[PDB]
Amino acid sequence: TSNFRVQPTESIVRFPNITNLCPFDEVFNATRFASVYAWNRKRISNCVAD
Amino acid sequence: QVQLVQSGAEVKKPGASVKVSCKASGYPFTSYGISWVRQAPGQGLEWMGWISTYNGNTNYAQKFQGRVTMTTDTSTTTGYMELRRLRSDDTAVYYCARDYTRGAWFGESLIGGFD
Repeated sequence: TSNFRVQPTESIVRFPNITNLCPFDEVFNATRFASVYAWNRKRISNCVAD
Repeated sequence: QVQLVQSGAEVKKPGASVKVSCKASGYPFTSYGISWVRQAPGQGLEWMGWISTYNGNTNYAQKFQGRVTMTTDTSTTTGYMELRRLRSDDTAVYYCARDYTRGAWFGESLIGGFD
């Protein structure tokens, strides 16, 4: 007559971790900020953009 | 919960070197650097070392400019420290801390302290 099958109940997601976060705190929480004419430019790569 | 574990007491004699390790857990190891302070028995605190846990850059004071060396391992998130040329004035207690005064990536000074 037909085919029988069961269906999922819940759902799960797994991802590795949140490690070596990008240095956003260093840029935002710098003690002394430069002037507008001499704005400090930094390059951020190879990390997690939280 | 941020937890820091230090090694045991050392009974090293003058003319030898001391190796001490600090272990950190419960927080992002790379996000912050590692600082180490000291206190003589009966005196105030005395900073000795700082190191960024990202690029391996290290900072020392003038008193311990050429007396200590340090290494860090990100595989287990541990800090190994070698103190050389012991003297009779080196009996004290050393403490591990999470530095929030200097940046881990670029070394930019931050607003904070050992939390």
